[PDB]
Amino acid sequence: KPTPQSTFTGPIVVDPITRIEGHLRIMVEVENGKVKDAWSSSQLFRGLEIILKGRDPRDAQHFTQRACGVCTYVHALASSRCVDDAVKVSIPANARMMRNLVMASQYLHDHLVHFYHAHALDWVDVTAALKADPNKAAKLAASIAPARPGNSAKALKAVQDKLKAFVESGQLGIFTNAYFLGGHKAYYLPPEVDLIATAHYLEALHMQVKAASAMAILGGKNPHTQFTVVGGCSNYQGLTKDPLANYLALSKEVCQFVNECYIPDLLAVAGFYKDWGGIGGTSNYLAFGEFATDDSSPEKHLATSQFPSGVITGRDLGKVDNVDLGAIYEDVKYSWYAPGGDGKHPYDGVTDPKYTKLDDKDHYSWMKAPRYKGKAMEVGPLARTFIAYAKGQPDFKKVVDMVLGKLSVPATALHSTLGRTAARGIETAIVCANMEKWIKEMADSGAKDNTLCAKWEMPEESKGVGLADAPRGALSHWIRIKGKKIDNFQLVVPSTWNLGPRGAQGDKSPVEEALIGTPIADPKRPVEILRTVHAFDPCIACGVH
Amino acid sequence: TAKHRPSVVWLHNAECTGCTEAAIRTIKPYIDALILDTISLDYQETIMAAAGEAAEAALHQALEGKDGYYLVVEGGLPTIDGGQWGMVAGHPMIETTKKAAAKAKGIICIGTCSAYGGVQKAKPNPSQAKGVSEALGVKTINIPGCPPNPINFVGAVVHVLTKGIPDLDENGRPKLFYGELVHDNCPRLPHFEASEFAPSFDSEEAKKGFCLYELGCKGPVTYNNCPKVLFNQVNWPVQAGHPCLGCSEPDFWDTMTPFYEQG
Ligand SMILES: *S(=O)(=O)N1CCOCC1
Ligand code: SF4
Ligand code: SF4
Ligand code: FCO
Ligand code: F3S
Ligand SMILES: [Mg+2]
Ligand code: NI
Ligand SMILES: [S]
Repeated sequence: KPTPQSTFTGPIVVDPITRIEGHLRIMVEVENGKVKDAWSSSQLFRGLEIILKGRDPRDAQHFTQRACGVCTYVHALASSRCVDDAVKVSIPANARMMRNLVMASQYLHDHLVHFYHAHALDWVDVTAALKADPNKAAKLAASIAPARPGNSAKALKAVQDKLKAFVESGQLGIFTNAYFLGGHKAYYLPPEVDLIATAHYLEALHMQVKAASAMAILGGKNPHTQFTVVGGCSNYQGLTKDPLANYLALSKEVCQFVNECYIPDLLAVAGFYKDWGGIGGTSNYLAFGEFATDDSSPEKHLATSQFPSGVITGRDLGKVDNVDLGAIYEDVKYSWYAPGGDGKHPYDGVTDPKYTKLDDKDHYSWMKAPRYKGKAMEVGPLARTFIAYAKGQPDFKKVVDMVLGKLSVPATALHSTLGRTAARGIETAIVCANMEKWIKEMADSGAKDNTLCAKWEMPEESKGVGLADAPRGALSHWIRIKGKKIDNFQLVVPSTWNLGPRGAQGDKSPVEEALIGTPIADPKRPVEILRTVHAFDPCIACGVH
Repeated sequence: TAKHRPSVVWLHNAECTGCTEAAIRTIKPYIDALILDTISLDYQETIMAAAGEAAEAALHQALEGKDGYYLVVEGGLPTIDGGQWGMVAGHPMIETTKKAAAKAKGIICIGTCSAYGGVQKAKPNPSQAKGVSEALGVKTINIPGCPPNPINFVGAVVHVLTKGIPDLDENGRPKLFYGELVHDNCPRLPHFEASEFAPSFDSEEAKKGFCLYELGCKGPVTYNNCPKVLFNQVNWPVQAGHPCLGCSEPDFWDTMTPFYEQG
């Protein structure tokens, strides 16, 4: 039962970090098998904020959507909220509903793919699945999840046979040099659990197609939706009966998979890795909220989000503070930007690239370092979960307590890599639990009202902010309009908060802090680093833009 | 038995990963079938198990394979400051792509970024991003769009592996998918011909499904198959009431903007 840990003392660099979006280099210093220092070094700059200068504010959302195609949609949404605020238009109720449903669909797609296709390979030894007894696996699956044909011995055996043929082919493809090949002490699961998870990994590749089709009924296409406009949305067809019936049907299929496969697999894995409830914790959490009933202003978004906004500091769940948008700023001291850029509120943001050299610990990332009232903030599912749980949000109370009871852990165990992973599933289940209600709301509204875009006029000079809680956390886009054109456009993105470098005072970002204390069983195959990094669900294209 | 599926090396340069995402939306075949039965996907950062030096070792193993390999490139090549603003494993993206391109059996650029330069090349182009052919002077099979339909990318891959190089237009795009204007297949075409346009998004004309040309639609100047095949088996932008941006055209970020006007 002790967590495996070598005596290794020395540096470890992992570049590329695979099974994330974008280009990340992690450096750590290790002593006696535990990480003692860490650096999160983002390795690509594109410069979308620069590109936007002088352009038509209506065009922003089309450019900024291309910050990232994994969290597709969310930047189009934040830019649309931002320009709607800058032009002082309140979007119609139907547009709020449609925009928020597309966000919900995104959460379902994104979190399912993350757990199975990005994160699972850190916990699941796929090759060990070939050793499982498929009948024992079927019996176990029947004890831990709803009855389903894909969990039958016949179905699990068919998976095993496909995998066996692939491994024996001599071309391991995406499994080439996997850390679990040949056995790895940090991989704990029984073969039968590996087989169940692997079967679901393959099913999830098909289910994510359906999740994206649902999203596209309202969004136009996925990736990169095309249904938002200044003042609301363009998709009148998405208010109508047959499309919404198809959207519900697909969403119910996806949610059945969440409830039958994702949550039971997540809890099974969590049960074997309970030690990871004591690894990878941070202390401060931020959310702008999402799923608001009033999106007529940023303040109303913060106040009326059904996944609430807030700030937690020092792990204190007894108090959630209101978000003060004026208190957000970004540092560049440890980033690849010109000196003189520290302490900038995003309305005053500056994006002046200045590269030094690889592994310069004075300047080691293309991400800025966002800070709040001087503190680093973790954003994302765990932040949302703690904020909602602390406030007594009834769906989060119910589903969190379900998980705490199943694992026999307190809420404090969620301040961890296991907790971060768990929270992602908790909120996916909650989104699923709300889809029928949200869809009915929109269907009934669209049947009685086809207002979808409000009238508006471009101001000569203005400013605005668009807030969203994207799958990875608190997203904000900030515009200064002058001469009816973009004078400044700043993105501050969730992976910027989580995976940026140190701030002006030398203070580690959330991922850097979380990596301190990571045990390393085998320094040549440092899966433990991946477990924590992947738990934050990094997106470097998002983070740097 | 000695077995071999054709090796594919997939590189990610200055990209948003939306092209990888589009590719996994394939249903003919689904992505699992493609990678288990049709190709050997030997390097792919977004989904591969190995990380770090183990991933770099997997790349080198693929590049040195005696059977050769096909190269898929996602993203533009950031060239400023010696290529250093885009690096993997401590190497400039332009260097790795140049090396992989030199020995590839064929090169498929997935997306407008790898084909033509894409979003990061848009003015003022901070990183001096270039398309693959632009940077390297090599001919590529371009599957553009932002992102392309999986039908077009997977169709091209399967064509290359079974038939040969498909007939390409002057922008390097397979005519099979890119031979027709979006507009020529748009269901709003009868409105266009009758000069029946939506003047604004809130207008009754928009509600009625009138043509979106006055709102900036670039369908008339954009080669793609969007209305014919749809996305996600359910929709495409104009069916969702929004104009085409021109996203399969080279340099569209600069040639098709402002998006809501006819510039
Ligand atoms: S537009 O320029 O009027 N237009 C109409 C027909 O074809 C291309 C462009
Ligand atoms: S072509 Fe578009 S979707 Fe593909 S990598 Fe480039 S920005 Fe992303
Ligand atoms: S909506 Fe666009 S593609 Fe369709 S007919 Fe009008 S201009 Fe052509
Ligand atoms: N979710 C997401 Fe992408 C990141 N980080 C954004 O915004
Ligand atoms: S924006 Fe692109 S996806 Fe098709 S509809 Fe126009 S070419
Ligand atoms: Mg920024
Ligand atoms: Ni992203
Ligand atoms: S190969």
